[PDB]
Amino acid sequence: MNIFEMLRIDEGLRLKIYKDTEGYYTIGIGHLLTKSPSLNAAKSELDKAIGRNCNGVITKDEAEKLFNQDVDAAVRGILRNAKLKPVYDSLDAVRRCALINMVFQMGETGVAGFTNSLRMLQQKRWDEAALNLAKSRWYNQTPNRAKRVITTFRTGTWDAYK
Ligand SMILES: [Cl-]
Ligand SMILES: [Cl-]
Repeated sequence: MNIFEMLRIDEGLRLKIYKDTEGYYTIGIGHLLTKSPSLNAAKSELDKAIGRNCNGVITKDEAEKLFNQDVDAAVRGILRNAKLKPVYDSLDAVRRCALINMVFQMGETGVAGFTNSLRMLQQKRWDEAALNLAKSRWYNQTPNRAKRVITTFRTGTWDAYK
């Protein structure tokens, strides 16, 4: 199991513009287009993103290209982020994937705000960190996905995904 396979499981794949769990305009593999209510604002960002006239529809390849960029951006952001880098460096391979998973989902800014949880992960206090992460709007809104990531952190294995 790898990061791409993990996120493909959590985000799904859709070739037509759609609304995410939060109501925002998304396409492909969790690729957020805009927070704006307008489908037109979305369709424009989409053509900007692909470099063609899409009229809200893309190919598998295009969805994958976008997915490649996003995971990459997610990894570079963690590495560049002063609060995230140290946690990431302190972690094993599996748990590293889990942190990338949250960053792709909520952005660098959101994860960086989970101060207490980050501190417990860095300290390797698994169980405590798992209970703390569950106390968030994130877990309340997408419980099944949150549980999967959280177990990944608690255990250090791909069990939740297999
Ligand atoms: Cl809460
Ligand atoms: Cl969910």
